[PDB]
Amino acid sequence: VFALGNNLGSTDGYLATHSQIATKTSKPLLETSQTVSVITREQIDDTASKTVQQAMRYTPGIFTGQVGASNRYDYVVMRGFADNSVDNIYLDGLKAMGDSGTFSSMQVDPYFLERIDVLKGPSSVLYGRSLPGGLVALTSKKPLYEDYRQITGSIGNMGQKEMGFDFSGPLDEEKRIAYRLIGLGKGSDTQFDHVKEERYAIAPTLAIDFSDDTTLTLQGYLQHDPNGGYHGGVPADGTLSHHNGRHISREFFDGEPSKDDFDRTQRMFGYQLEHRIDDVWSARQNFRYLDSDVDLSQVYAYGWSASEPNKLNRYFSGAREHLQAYIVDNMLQAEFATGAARHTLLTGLDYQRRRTVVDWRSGSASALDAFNPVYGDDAISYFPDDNHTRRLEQTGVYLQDLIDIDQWRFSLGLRQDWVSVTDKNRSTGSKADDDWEKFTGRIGALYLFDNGLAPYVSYSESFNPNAYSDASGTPLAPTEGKQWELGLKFQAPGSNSFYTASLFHITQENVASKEPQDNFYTSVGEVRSQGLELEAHTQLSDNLKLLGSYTYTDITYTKSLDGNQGHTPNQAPKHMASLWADYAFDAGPLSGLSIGGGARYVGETWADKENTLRVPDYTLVDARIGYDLGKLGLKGLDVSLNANNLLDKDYVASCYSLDFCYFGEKRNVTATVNYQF
Ligand SMILES: CCCCCCCCOCCOCCOCCOCCO
Ligand SMILES: CCCCCCCCO[C@@H]1O[C@H](CO)[C@@H](O)[C@H](O)[C@H]1O
Ligand SMILES: CCCCCCCCO[C@@H]1O[C@H](CO)[C@@H](O)[C@H](O)[C@H]1O
Ligand SMILES: [N+]
Ligand SMILES: [N+]
Ligand code: NA
Repeated sequence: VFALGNNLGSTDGYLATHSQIATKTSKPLLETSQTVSVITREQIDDTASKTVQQAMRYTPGIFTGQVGASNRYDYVVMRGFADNSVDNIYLDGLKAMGDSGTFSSMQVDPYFLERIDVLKGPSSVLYGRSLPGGLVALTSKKPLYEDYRQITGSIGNMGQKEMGFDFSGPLDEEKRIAYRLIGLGKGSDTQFDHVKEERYAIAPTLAIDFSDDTTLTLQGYLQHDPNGGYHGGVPADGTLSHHNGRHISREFFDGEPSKDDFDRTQRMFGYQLEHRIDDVWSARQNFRYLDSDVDLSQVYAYGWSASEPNKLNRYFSGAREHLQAYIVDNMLQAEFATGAARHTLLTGLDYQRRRTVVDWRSGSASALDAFNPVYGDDAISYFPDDNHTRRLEQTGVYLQDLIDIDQWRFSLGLRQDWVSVTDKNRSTGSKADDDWEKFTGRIGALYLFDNGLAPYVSYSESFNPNAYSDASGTPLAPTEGKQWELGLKFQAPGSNSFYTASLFHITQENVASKEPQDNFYTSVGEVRSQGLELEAHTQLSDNLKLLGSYTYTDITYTKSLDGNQGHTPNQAPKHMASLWADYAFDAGPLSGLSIGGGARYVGETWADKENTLRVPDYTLVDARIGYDLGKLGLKGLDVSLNANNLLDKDYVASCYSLDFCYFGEKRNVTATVNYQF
């Protein structure tokens, strides 16, 4: 049992029944007055999703192409909110604790995950600092109480290789103590020349039941990325149009080898303490400590040469970053009735503390020819170094009541945050400080008809520290999100099908804004995003599965001083849609055989804020083939073949600006062997 901080429920194929992402306590999706999606392990495997970001490509209201084919960082753009998207990720109920002002953003490998939950819209009432589009919660694999061993091996195009193991089971005869150990070695060249991706990782977990009332789970996670793939972009000039010839830049071009490093080491440890005091009272403590090192050397293009026509100007970023982060969450929950109302009453206290020590380097590099490049001119003319020590502290006190009365399901939430942010410039000695407090609230109401139909309304709020400063150096007031949401959910009792529609209106306040010829940013900007998301999980035939999604997003700068008032942010398609299907045969000569595939539509988008050039829309096809060799007398050994972007479309996924456009991933072919015993 133990609802507190756990999803529970069941999962079948691609469909989960319950989640805790919106409640911090197990609640059926059908009875939750928020838009929640769950991506199961199976879905992650079936679509051959290599990253958390790619796992999200069949979920509505999420755009997955912020830096195109890059896999260095997880960019999950929700309801159109691309800024600070890298900070959307929670792991096991706790913020990842990276610093989106630095290069020190963490990445969790999907191999270690049981599920991915997605919460749309402002959600600070239970989490604190966060973005107005929503948040993502990763649930790691946990120790199983029966023996489970799996070895996995994979090989594909682009020099893709991966090997992993996954071992779990009990350690005593009474099954009160259990362990899990997951390992991973993997690598890939990219579609990009002179680029490499490489990762090694291990995660030990240990669960100990003390009594019927207490479980303690201890977790470690150690990950080393000696190479971080590609994190570059090139001008719209030679990608969305020709440049100086029919010359268009290849989907394979680079910056400078011999000065191309990205080394990221992540060391996490934590525990989850679950104690039931009563059938009424339960308590939980989630704790995670993170220590990471990032080392970066990157020469990159910035515009065309004014001198040499088919050459790009290049610049250099270098970084040595050490991040230390503590997060704890303390929860107390009472479940009780007051006459005809059932209350699930949660009070909590959470604490985040982060310290980032950064040494930044910058300079100018040699110009490079975009078509037919000559490498080896790696001399840099360095600019003044920039060294900082960044600190962030957040203390939150929150209270929630989930009230069930008759068919009504109500949600009431209140939270108070104290945030302290420091920036010491170690090059100049100057120190910026800022302390403030924010209240946030949420009210939700849902009606559960006994046919499985649930309409609902929700009001929700968020805040996030402002990335920009008055430029007098103090940070600006934190941004604020406010959402009204109307939704409809449907599950047919008994059916493994689930349908939802979500209508949303989000306002983001205090966004930084300035006149183009102004020095000082000011916090008077405003962004509004409204739209509709439709999502369907359909089961038929006992062996045909289906996923469908449609998204409409109207996001606008409703208030700006920069001359882009009324405009639509770049990287925000008005329309997206997807569909996936998987057919298995369980009887006949084709037994143990699986076939699946799907398609993904991303509407046209703006290349630039100033809305002067469009990035073409695109439709991509994914396919898979699998076979359980168990049917041939090889028990627990099965084989998969995957292909994403099957038609191998060469396209620009998105652009950060007219100077930085990103190529989508080329065809990815993958073949995997899994062995249980
Ligand atoms: C009933 C009061 C509160 C509940 C509000 C939820 C209503 C959500 O509306 C969904 C209506 O859209 C259904 C679309 O079905 C066909 C697809 O067409 C959509 C293309 O624009
Ligand atoms: C679907 C119902 C929409 C109601 C129309 C909005 C009326 C004013 O909206 C108000 O906004 C305030 C701050 O954003 C909140 O504190 C209030 O709860 C809300 O009533
Ligand atoms: C998507 C269905 C919900 C209807 C949206 C209600 C209208 C927007 O909501 C209201 O808008 C006002 C002006 O933007 C704000 O001042 C209020 O805080 C906000 O509650
Ligand atoms: N930076
Ligand atoms: N620069
Ligand atoms: Na756009």
